[PDB]
Amino acid sequence: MENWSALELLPKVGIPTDFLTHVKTSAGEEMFEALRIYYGDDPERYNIH
Amino acid sequence: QALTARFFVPEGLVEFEAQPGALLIRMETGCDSPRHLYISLYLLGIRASNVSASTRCLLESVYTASAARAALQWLDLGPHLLHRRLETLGCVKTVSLGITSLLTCVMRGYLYNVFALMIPKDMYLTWEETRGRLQYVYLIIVYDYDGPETRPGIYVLTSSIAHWQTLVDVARGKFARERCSFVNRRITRPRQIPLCTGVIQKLGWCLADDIHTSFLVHKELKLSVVRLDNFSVELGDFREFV
Amino acid sequence: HPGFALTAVRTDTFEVDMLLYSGKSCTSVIINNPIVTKEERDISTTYHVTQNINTVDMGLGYTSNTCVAYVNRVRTDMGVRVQDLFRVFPMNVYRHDEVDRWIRHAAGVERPQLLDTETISMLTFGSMSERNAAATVHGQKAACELILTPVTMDVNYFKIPNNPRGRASCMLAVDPYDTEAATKAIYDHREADAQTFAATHNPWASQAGCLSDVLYNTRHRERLGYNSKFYSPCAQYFNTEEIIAANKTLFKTIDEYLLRAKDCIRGDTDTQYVCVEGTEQLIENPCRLTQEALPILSTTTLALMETKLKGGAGAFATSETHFGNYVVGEIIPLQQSMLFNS
Amino acid sequence: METHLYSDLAFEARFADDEQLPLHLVLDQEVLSNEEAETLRYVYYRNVDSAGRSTGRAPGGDEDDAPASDDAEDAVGGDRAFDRERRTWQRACFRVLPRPLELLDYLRQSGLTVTLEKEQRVRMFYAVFTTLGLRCPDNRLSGAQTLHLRLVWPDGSYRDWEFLARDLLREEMEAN
Amino acid sequence: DEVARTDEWKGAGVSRLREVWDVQHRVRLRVLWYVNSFWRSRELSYDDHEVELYRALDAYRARIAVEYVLIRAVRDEIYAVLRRDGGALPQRFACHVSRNMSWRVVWELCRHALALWMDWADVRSCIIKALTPRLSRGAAAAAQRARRQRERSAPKPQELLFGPRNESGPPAEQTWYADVVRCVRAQVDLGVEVRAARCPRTGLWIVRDRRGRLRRWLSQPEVCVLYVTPDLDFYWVLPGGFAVSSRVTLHGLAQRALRDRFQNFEAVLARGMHVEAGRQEPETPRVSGRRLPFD
Amino acid sequence: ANIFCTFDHKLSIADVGKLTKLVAAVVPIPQRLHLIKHYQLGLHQFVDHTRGYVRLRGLLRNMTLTLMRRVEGNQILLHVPTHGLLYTVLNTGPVTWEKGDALCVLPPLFHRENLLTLGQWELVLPWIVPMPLALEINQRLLIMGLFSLDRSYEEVKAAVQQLQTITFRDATFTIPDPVIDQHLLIDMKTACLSMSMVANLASELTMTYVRKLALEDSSMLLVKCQELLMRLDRERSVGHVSPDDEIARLSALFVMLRQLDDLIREQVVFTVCDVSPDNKSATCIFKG
Amino acid sequence: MEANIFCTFDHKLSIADVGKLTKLVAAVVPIPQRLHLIKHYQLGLHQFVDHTRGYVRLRGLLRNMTLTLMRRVEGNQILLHVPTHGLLYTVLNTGPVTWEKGDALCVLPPLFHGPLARENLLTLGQWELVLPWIVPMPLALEINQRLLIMGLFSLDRSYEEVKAAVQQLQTITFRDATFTIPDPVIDQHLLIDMKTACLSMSMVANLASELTMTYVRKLALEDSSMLLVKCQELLMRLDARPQHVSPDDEIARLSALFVMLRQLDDLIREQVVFTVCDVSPDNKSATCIFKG
Amino acid sequence: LAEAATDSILDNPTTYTTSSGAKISGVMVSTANVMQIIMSLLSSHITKETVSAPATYGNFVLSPENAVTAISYHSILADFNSYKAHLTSGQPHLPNDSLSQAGAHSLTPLSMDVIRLGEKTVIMENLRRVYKNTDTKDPLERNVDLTFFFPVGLYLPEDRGYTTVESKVKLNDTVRNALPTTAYLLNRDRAVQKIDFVDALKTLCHPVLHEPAPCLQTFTERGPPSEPAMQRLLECRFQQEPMGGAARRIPHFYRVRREVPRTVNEMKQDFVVTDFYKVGNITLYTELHPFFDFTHCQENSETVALCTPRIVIGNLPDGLAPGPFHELRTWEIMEHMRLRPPP
Repeated sequence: MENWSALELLPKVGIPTDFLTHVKTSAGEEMFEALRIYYGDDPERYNIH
Repeated sequence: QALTARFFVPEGLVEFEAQPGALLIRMETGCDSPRHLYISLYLLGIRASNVSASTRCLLESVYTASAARAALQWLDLGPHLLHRRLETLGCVKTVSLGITSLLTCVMRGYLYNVFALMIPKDMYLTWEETRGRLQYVYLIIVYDYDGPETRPGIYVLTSSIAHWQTLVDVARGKFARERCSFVNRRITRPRQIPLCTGVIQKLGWCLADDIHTSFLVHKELKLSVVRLDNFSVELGDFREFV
Repeated sequence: HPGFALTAVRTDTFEVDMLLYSGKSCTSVIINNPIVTKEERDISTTYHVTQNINTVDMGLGYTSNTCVAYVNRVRTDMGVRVQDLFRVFPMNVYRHDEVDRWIRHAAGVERPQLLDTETISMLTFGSMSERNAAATVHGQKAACELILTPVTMDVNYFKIPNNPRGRASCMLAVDPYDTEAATKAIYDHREADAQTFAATHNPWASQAGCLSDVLYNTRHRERLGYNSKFYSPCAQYFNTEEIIAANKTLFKTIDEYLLRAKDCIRGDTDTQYVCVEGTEQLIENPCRLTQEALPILSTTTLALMETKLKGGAGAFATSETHFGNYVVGEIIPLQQSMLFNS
Repeated sequence: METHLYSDLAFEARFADDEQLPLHLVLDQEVLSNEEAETLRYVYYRNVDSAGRSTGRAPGGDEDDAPASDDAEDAVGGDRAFDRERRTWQRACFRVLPRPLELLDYLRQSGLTVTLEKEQRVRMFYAVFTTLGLRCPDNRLSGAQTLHLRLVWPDGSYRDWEFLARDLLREEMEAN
Repeated sequence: DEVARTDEWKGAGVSRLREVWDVQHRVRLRVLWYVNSFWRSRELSYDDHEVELYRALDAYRARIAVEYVLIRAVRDEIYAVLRRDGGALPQRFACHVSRNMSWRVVWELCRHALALWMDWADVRSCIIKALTPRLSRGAAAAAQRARRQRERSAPKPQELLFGPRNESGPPAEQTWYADVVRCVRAQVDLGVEVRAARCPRTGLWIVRDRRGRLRRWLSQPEVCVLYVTPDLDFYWVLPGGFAVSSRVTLHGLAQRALRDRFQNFEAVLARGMHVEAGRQEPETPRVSGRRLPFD
Repeated sequence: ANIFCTFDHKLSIADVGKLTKLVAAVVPIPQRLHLIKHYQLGLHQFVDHTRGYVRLRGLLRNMTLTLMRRVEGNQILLHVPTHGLLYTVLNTGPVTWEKGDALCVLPPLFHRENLLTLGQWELVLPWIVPMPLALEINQRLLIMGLFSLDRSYEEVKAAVQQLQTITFRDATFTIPDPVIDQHLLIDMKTACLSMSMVANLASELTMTYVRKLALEDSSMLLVKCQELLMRLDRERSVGHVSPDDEIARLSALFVMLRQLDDLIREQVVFTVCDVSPDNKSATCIFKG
Repeated sequence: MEANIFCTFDHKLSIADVGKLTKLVAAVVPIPQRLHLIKHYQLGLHQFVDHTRGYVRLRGLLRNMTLTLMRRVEGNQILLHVPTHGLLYTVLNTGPVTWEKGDALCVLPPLFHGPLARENLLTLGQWELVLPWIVPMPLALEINQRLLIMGLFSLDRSYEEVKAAVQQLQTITFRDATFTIPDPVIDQHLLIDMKTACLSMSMVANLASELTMTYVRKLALEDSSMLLVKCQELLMRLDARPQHVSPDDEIARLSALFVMLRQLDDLIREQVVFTVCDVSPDNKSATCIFKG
Repeated sequence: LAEAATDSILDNPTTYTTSSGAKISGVMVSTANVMQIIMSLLSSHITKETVSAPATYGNFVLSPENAVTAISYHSILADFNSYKAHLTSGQPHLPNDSLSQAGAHSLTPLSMDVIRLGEKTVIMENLRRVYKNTDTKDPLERNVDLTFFFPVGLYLPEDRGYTTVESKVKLNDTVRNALPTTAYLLNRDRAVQKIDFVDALKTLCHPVLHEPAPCLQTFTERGPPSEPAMQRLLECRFQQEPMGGAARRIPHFYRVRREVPRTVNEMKQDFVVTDFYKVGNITLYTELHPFFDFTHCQENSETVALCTPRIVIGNLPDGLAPGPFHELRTWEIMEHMRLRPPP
């Protein structure tokens, strides 16, 4: 129930990310609580309510 | 915090009671000047039907004193009416010795920064064997009706049960003998009208690790006690149950 | 020798020193200027001071690692005393009163006791029907929760770390959240076990309704009457419900191991009692995650024990066989070296 | 025990009303098996006169004497017959002793003093103590009366036995 | 001061103890006599003439015959209908069959099966197990309701457009009881609860276990089965699914004779059940010897 | 914790002097406002000639009872007490107190200074009584209520005359009869008929309910109940019950005993550990 | 000992939960064990409720739980305060009951509300924050009377005649709101109360004097009124100078009758927990003193 | 151990570096004993340094715009001004996070021990000072527990017996040595302890073992198997024929040319010992209890579950309790009664 669209639109700071194990494994084995994974370009972020 | 009152008692009553920790009761007798006489569980143990013979004779020798005899003689008339004749005054914290003595007992309080309540051993029993964290403690009197006359039982007991109704529901469960003996007295002789089977008074709450077993000495005689090492007193009313 | 064999299970606690690694700025500590609160009386006055810490984890893997580096003492006796099954199941009796009393005397037990009523069990934190011993030079009573076993169970089963119940039940192998497949893996006996391929090495433990299963599964205990204060080593292998409940993904089960699966045991009483006051520390249990038990040095006759005490350090590791006499060697070199070298 | 005494008291309070006298019975491992005696819920009894007429009815028949209806809106006197049948059963008191015992030793452990003629002491795996009343049409008992014993369990299944009063009273009464 | 009834009751004690048997001589139980019962003070009379015993035994004969008379009635109906239709009977239960077979041997096996069933007539049987729910109070109103609702003309359109739904009378699954006889090893299965469904493909019956599994009888040449419906229709079927059908006829008994015997029980409330009507219930109390007794 | 009260009328110097004498009495008010008018103080507002004692007892139970404080000009302060704290209370009752009593409150019954009147309004304070006396006098009034219908007989006249007087440690009383003009008031009427009818209802109902209970787990205490019930039934003979009727009778038993709860329950208010040599006033711990 | 009880919540509570839990400051929530540090899973009545089991056992467990007031809800910590005897406290009601002045309040397990809303508060997982009902004395003793009378009537009755009576008995109207008694199973927890009530009724029936038995018949000889007529109809089908008179006899017999009526009344009574002062007009909250 | 820890989200690159030598990679914390052991063991790699450390905590203050969003919506978005400015200007990226905006620029030096692990420089803390004389245990002092298991009374096949230690130990010929009825263990310290079957009596005599009521209950609940081989295992018929003309009726049973199904107990007796545990043992779903037999059989053509006790130990399945084991038990009995030279 995160504001993923806001995360996409908002400005971000870049870091050299270092996952212990491959990122898709970390997401697939849910090391992180709450997730969103999409493929390609998903236009969900292009409207503001 | 604590509240205290001052009382006069003569030495003959005080003798074994002289130690700092005790529970004080008042006797009202229909006499003219000495209406109220101040007695304790140490003396009341003589008539407690649940105490063993050896301790009974120990107290019989200990309270040979003159005034204690007349005090005991007033218990003879009316077993069922005993708790009516009794009134309670809390637990004692002060002692000064003399022919006429001045002693202090608290009605509602504790001691900040030792304050124990003593119990003679056979007066003590529990309905728990793993003590709850906070123990409510009582003075209860139960009547043995199955005999040629009724004999009174005396107990001080510790329990975590705070609600009176459930408490009496379990008390009836374990004291079913006295209920049946009461009804046996009623069916046997309707001439005299018996009152309740047992009487509850609420006074106290303590923490279980602050309950000690202790050994007590007076007049070079030696009797063993159970004690509530840091006693908190909250004096309630006598309540009856059949 | 009666017509059957036994297999014992017991849990021993070790007091350990561990070393921790953490990179620079693994996490950021947020603190506030302390808050003071006041309670005052006419005899003395007391101040309560409070300060809040908020820790924000600053990495995408695991930024800190621990290992149990050193150990020197066992809080349990490493004994072989048997659990008092009468105390844990106290209400139950034999039909015939005379034979019940005969068995009570013969096996040395008190009379049966009624369980504390639900109101009492709520008001006080358990019954604790068994008291402290007068003295104990060793540690806590590591009660062995025996389970029954066929006379001819395969001897090799005991020489390597296995599940004592006789079937593979580590929920890391099963696909996550497939409760149907997991119950199949633990209970089906037409699909061989995943560890020692066969239907089962102990048919009186590994399938639903065995005496071990009804003895040590907390569900069947709940259907029965028992006291929950008494910690039992065997329960962690037979509690199907939370074994299946742990059938989650890799990182969530790691986090559950390091946070939630820890045991709590009272440190003072001789009998291992459970604890929920939170004031007592929790205990790390690798056997829970691995879902296996460790083999410990055991031998039939004093001959092999003495010939292993006779030989040089390291003989405890081996497992040896005489005509009818076996030796089970300890899988980690604990007893001879790790405890006493200190 | 306690049920026998209590029911002997209670029947005296209603001897004139019911015209029934109390009868105290014991059951063992030969009347019902262990689990049934352990889970017994109700015990019922019903009287039958020497002519085959129940006591929940007047002797002069009833409308239930009719042949079976075979209808569907009526089943067999649907509600009327069912309620009359519920009328013709009376409920008795009972107690279960779930342990093996010797009956004389149990009774002497109790307050009684059993004074039987010789040591035909008997053993049983368990005991239930039922008590029943049997009816006096006038101040007399007919030897051909029949008394029925019914036992019901929590699942609603029941067992049903019937006894004729002559065997119960064979020379208990003709000697008296 | 008064003497108490229980005290003199105890001190007087008992001296009588004897065993008695039920009339069928199947059960024994003990009768106890207390010397303080008011029975001894009453001094009432006793009479045991032979005529009364004879009458009681005749009443007992009727009480016993109440079940075997229904057995005999259904048997006689089977035979009467078997002559009525010329013995040639249609298929009524669905199973595949061969024209090239020795049907005469199955006819003789049917004769054997019905004889063996007649020998093993018993109180527990599909006819009695179907009668027992018929006697309960609900069955009158329930069957009345079923006939009334069945007797409904096709709805007028506004009834179907508006208001609470229209419904269909019967459920897709029927509830049945059956008697199964096997001749190759003399054996009869009487207390059977069984589920039945009428096939949609053909108007014939498919029979199922109370698990959903199909029954095996129609394939086995050595078995014959009897069927009864909850509305007391009736079938006797021999291998191949060919059945003889008729009413279950019970006009051979008075209402009280079967009613008093087979009246299904209804509870009266006792500790451990909810006061709300028909509510869910905990596990039974079961005062038991395996646990330390409570007060 | 304070409550202020203002008198509408004037006040002579003698009347304000008469008020200040009561500077430690137990004065109840119907309910707790911050400021109240003088009428509500005391029991005077409830003193209708048609009602009397028993209803006033329950009213006194329900009200809040306060102690008095030293007086401002035209406005009196009432101090509402707190549980477990000591206060000085004045014994307006005609009894002597001793260090250790349990004290109860009940409406006055046996009454020049009491006329603390500002015109047709009188400050009738309640009585403070040692608990055994209160229980016994409640019993005695109630028993006087029961003989009320038979006052024509000479021996019951003597029995009532003997009941009315009670003697206590250096004290004597004459309790007024609960009947006036040979008629009984409505509250006493209801109380006594309810007591009598709960007795009758118990006698009628317990016989069937002991059997209804006994079928399951009948035991010795219930057998003793049966013995006493049978003897009571036989001794009363000196010479198939429908559901809703039983519901009505069973409900009535409990509602009747609920009406009695005013006179059945006797709660404590004060317990004393001090007394003046003058015995004019005492100090007590507050309860309830 | 400790006057403040700290409750820790085991979730990452969002804005919704931390806001709606802030909305319940000074509500009463029950605590079993009365200790310093307590987890949210053993707060409220959620674990003790089980519909397959009775309302009687839920009431029995509720009487023994201790009551606390909720204050200063902060991050994952709820800070329950235990009210001290004889002080002035504010309380927030949960049930739809309306509170007057002067009324004494008792704690009862929640009932089945007339239109059955229940409004789903705090479902943080499989848990739910079930709160008890705070009810004025007349309704509490009314519902206790109803449960006891329903148990007494219900025994040995078949279901069909039971239904018509219980559908009338089960519903209680009180101050224009109506509630239903949820689960009146005949538990042994109720059998103990019924046995005590039967013994007390038998005893009061026995030792009552002849004048106490004869009063209402003497009053029917004396007077005629609607209340007396209703009593007469109650006694209808069940129906000189005393043989000896004495005052002290009456004193003793009446005192015994009082102890027995105290038992019988106590079986209906419940222990008071709050006495109210003047109330916020919207029934939302009232000021009360904590009693016992 | 050190290389496994992933690097942080961020770092102040100038904070916690050796004055001239190195950048600090991580800190290792452990009790005094372990740290002392490391200091003695890896002496060549451990050296004393002075490092630059932040002198004060980072002071984080919040914008008034964050206060307004906090009052209204109950949330913060830190460095609100930067986000607003970057969204107005159109810049994609921010220079640094909210927490790198704290703890800055106040460096003061302190001296530590360090160790070299390849590229990594790691600090070492022995937190003795923080806990001495206090009433709380060091959280690095931990309780860990393990679960152990061992057999007793287990019996090895005679068909394949062998010795690996014949030259080491030799035993008397007695049967007590032959049949392993006890086990020996070591104490908390290395001292021998013994378990007999006698020690087991406190558990093995409990009624809970001997009551199969839950066993039978869940045996019925699970339901019979639908697999065809198991299906041929299920069928079995028993009934109570009258005993009146029992003898004369015997030939009539054999007149019928119909073979009968083996019972489950009968089938269980032909599985040899080494494969009674394999999947091919059809009957295994039955074997729930050592003392009791379970089976599914038919009555009224319904399938029911039957339970019955194994009155004598001889009734146990051959695979679970073989015959040669019974011969050894008999030899043990004779040895106990000193009849081993049997008369």
